[PDB]
Amino acid sequence: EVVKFMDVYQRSYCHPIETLVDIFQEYPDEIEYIFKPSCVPLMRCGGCCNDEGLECVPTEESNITMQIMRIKPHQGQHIGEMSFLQHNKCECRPK
Amino acid sequence: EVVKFMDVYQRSYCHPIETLVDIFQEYPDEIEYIFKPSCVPLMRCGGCCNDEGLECVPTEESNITMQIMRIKPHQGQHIGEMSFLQHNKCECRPK
Amino acid sequence: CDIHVLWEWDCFEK
Ligand SMILES: [N]
Repeated sequence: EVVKFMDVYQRSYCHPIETLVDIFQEYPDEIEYIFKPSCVPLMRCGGCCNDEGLECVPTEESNITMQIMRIKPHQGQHIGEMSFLQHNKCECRPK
Repeated sequence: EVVKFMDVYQRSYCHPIETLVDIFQEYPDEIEYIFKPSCVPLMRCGGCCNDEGLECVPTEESNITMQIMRIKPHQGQHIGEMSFLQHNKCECRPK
Repeated sequence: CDIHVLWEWDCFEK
């Protein structure tokens, strides 16, 4: 009933983790439109490092393309491809 | 090479997802301490509801206890049990 | 026990 220290420390250490991101977060200039889904699942560096002086940063990145719907008011319904940045590897580095 | 719409929609829709949470956010009366790890993995509601009139909120919660290392000035390195809130179910509900 | 890498147990206890 108690998670042991090494399991917690290893599970929370800097690594790529599926993160749910709002599309307006990645592309603020498109806040004028409506997307469906409004958020997408992306692999992004997350977790903590052994020291507050370090930070979890990506060391390998790539683009992933998803089928997203977008619609402007009183206008036709569009479906197309949208690219998002994904993090493939992460490391604790000086900030 | 493209994630299909239904796949994106299902995976991004409001549900409990492994989130990495800083301990200080969860224990604000202990911001004096240094914790190791400084963050923990917890199940928390995430994703979108695909309607600005709705938000993703927890409807069922439970506790989980983890071994965390703790230290503060005038004290040595301790290891202790700390309980955290988890989300077992989420639903989309008016704002 | 380098600080930029994931630790094992002994890094914590000693
Ligand atoms: N140590």
